[PDB]
Amino acid sequence: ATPSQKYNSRSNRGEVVTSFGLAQGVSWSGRGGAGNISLKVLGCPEALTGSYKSMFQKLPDIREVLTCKIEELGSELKEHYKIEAFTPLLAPAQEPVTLLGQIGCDSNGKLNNKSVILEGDREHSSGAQIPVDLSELKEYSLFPGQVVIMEGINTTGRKLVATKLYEGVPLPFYQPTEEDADFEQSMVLVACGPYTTSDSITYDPLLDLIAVINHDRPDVCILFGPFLDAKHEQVENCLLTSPFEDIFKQCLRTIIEGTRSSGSHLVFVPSLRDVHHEPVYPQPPFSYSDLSREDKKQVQFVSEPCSLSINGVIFGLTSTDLLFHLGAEEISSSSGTSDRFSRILKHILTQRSYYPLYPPQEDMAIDYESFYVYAQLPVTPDVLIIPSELRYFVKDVLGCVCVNPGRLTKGQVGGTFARLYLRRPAADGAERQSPCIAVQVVRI
Amino acid sequence: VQLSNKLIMDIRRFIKKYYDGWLICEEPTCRNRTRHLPLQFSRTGPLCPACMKATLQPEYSDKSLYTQLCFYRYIFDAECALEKLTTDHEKDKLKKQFFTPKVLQDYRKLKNTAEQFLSRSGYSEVNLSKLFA
Ligand SMILES: [Zn+2]
Repeated sequence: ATPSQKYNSRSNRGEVVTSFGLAQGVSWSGRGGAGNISLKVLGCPEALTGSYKSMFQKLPDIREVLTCKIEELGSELKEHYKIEAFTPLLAPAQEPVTLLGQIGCDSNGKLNNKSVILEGDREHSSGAQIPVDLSELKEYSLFPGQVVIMEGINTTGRKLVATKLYEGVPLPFYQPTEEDADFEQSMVLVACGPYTTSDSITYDPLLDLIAVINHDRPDVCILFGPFLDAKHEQVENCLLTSPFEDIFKQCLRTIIEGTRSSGSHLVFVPSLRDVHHEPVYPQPPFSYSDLSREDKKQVQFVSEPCSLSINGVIFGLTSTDLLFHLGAEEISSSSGTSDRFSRILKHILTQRSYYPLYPPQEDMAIDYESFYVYAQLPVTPDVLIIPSELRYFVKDVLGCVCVNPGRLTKGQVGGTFARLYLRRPAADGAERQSPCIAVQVVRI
Repeated sequence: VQLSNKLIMDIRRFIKKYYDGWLICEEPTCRNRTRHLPLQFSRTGPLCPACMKATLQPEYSDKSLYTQLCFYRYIFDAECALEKLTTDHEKDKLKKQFFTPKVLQDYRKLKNTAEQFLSRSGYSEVNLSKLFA
């Protein structure tokens, strides 16, 4: 009765909340399943094929993963900046020297400029830690887990005073092939969970999302979690009469028989809030066997996170609220006129990983053994899809279009989804040319 | 359905607790509890950052997690619960009075709910390459 009343009582459906690129009207519509559509997994061994390996972490095994994460980025930045050599943290030096390490905190509280420490690599500093002083630094932006090269003075061997901080160097963009330049207009619709209001189980946001999909006739439909939110009050009260395993089947078949007429490809990517699935980051692709021959050609299961090439465009698909992972525990030197979401996006793009944060917050499980092999950037993705609880925004950072449509439903107030245009322009030109000219985030 | 669902929440809570990564100092005087894993390692393992002479130990060892999972598997494993009886007559009496094929199917459903987590992700797998090479 009272549940889902607020969702039905709103009458402000239709208006666009933000747009990026070129001005477009309301009649967004494509050819659907017509033409050639290429959805290929690219990068490392593809998005991990099996479920996983184990939940048993040998303590002396995470150290090698951390060492590789530090050393690869350090060596790449050394080659880029043409630095002669690095210096150990514990080696005193009156002359200015360059240090290689990772930013971290010396306590369990919120990181501040006074408590920033640098933890060195095992090859050079043998895993030492020294506090750093940022007073003599003009501009900086530091979060725990960031791998940078720090220029400074360390005279007493117990504190390093900054003089200059090197900027992160992102990996070069993907090189388009001649085959990718012969394709036509492509549409990518993106929606993120939850798909219901925070007090009802009618799944009406899912229903009218399916209706919007049917009316739009898009080409690709990327659906992020949580399809079954781990914070929904009825989930933890075990008041339901059906197992979440079966709740998964009805949620799947809802979209399956709702989007048959549209004919658009479906890419379902799980989220860490999926209570029914394995709580491991990265998360394996979903398992589902009740798929017909027609459905298998339209339904594709992709793990989380992953880098998927859609029509020759590398979309970075991740369900973690990485913006809230990073910006909530990051410090900066300028606060008057500075763009926050852009600097977190740049930091994400420059650290060459899907989750640079080390350590993470209290509640999220990561298995470090496969973190090194399934959470890195093969190439810099052309479009980033990063849902967040914060405000929706589409911005161009480092020549890359990052899209944050947010949640489809936000408690008792509606959220937003996004739709993106993509084509491949002429290969010749001024090098960088964003394939995704137009993005439009509209509230459901 | 409710029993399996509650088992699901309980096992999720346990696995998240394990992956929390809490470490405790072995020294009774220190009792240092930190979430950040230091890179200063001793022969036994990690070295406490508060006191310089001690070894940090995981708060929730893998043995505890495996024992808890085995306990959850065993409390709903009627197959090994029926063979534990020393007399076949009592086993048959208990099987034919309540352990109907539907009851056995429900017990096997709980056992398979546990076995889905116990099947691929594990601890019972021993890599020979790491052991020899
Ligand atoms: Zn101690």
